[PDB]
Amino acid sequence: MVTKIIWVSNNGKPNLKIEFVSEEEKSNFFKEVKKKASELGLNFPLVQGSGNSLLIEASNYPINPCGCYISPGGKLAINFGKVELSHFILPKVGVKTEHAEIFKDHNTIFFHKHKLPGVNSELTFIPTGTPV
Ligand SMILES: Nc1ncnc2c1ncn2[C@@H]1O[C@@H]2COP(=O)(O)O[C@H]2[C@H]1O
Repeated sequence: MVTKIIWVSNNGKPNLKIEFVSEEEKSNFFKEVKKKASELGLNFPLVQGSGNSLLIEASNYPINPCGCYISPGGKLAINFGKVELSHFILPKVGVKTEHAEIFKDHNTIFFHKHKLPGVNSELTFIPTGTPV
């Protein structure tokens, strides 16, 4: 699974750092998402972070709408270019209504301030049904 995501800042630009339980899940996620993106004719800025992490870089609007931006309310927002890439990525990340504003035919999600308030804020996913 995706174990954790982070709002980071890099060269004064918002990123989403995505962490994976392992290097193999990271690599596969990288190849699958990139492929789905290019099939949809999108250049989605997902790049290598580390052994077990990737980054979604900032959007370059209006030229390249794909990537992270700060919305006028100060939320981290991620434009996925097309509704189909959103549909593809979100479940694999585990991102849901409790995490973000996600809209029917929209291509952009908005993280709740009470969930990711600012730079270096973290959301950790822990597997459901696990001993507690
Ligand atoms: N900096 C940006 N990066 C990516 N998309 C943006 C940016 N600014 C505006 N948009 C898009 O324009 C849309 C206008 O409506 P929304 O605020 O719902 O969502 C917005 C994003 O999809």
